[PDB]
Amino acid sequence: NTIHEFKKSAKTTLIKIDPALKIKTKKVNTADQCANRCTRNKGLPFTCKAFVFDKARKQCLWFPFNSMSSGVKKEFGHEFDLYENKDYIRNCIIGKGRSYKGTVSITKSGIKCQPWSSMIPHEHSFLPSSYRGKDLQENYCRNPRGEEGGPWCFTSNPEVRYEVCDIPQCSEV
Amino acid sequence: TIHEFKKSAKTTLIKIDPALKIKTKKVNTADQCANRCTRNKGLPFTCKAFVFDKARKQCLWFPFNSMSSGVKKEFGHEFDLYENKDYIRNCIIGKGRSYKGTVSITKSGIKCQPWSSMIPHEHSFLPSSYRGKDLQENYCRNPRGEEGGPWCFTSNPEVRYEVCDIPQCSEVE
Repeated sequence: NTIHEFKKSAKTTLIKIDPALKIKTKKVNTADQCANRCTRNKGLPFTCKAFVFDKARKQCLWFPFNSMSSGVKKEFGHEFDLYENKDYIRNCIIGKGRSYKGTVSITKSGIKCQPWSSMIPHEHSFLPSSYRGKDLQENYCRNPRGEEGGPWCFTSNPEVRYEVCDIPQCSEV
Repeated sequence: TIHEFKKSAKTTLIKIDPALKIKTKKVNTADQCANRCTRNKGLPFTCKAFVFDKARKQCLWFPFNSMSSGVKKEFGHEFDLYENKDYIRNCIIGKGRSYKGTVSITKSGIKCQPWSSMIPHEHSFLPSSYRGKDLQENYCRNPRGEEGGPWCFTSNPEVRYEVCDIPQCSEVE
């Protein structure tokens, strides 16, 4: 049982710009069936990097690409949930990590991050809506303003307003 | 929760930088270390790896893994090292000589044959002669650091070997 291991984006699917890209679809009962088949990669003619579960058409769509792939666009739909395989979400930071999209959600001293959508325990102005493109989803460590210090979060310790998260540089020699 | 880690058998880590935090505790099973590490509860740092000392039944949790500076790998038959996937670089630089992630499915979606197995393919890439190259389990690897990037022998008899589809670190923003 693996659905909890994917990065979820609600009300979202992906569309192919380039018509050469593969897609596999199958009518299914539940989203965890899409997850199981992706994790296990059984009967997929490609490496499964993400999948969509269509609650209206009751299908899985498995993709050899994700929301960050070139030639793919997001599409909004109430019926769709998107799930991206963490192994294909870059888990290291380039520069200050403005483009960080990973799912680390704990600060350097081990504090679970506060959700961006919450004002508890800390009140703040980094509402997701004011920062489209910065993926201020859930409680992920982010660096929305591209600041020296790298990805950070408001902290769920009322004593510690915010702290940096300890995410490794992809390449530093 | 133990599945979220890559295991290196007979391996522990030692801090050369004595400032780096550690936390230990007698436990019953390696599963219980993994649980605490994933949940990160009551750890005054971000947990990236732990060692289970199978002799003393003790966990050692760490804010570093084998790729970190200030630390050194070591053989030792009572130890197992478990590294949290989120801190093992999951993109490659060029030919990917140094790729140590856990992707074990080929471009066309085929489960890799373990480096240790000779079914369905016999070969001369036994772990022993490629020391340091991490030819363990059925992970995509580039032991000889050659053009083409990481690959594996395939569980499909029809298909001896195939490259893996691991993204370049430069692929995305």
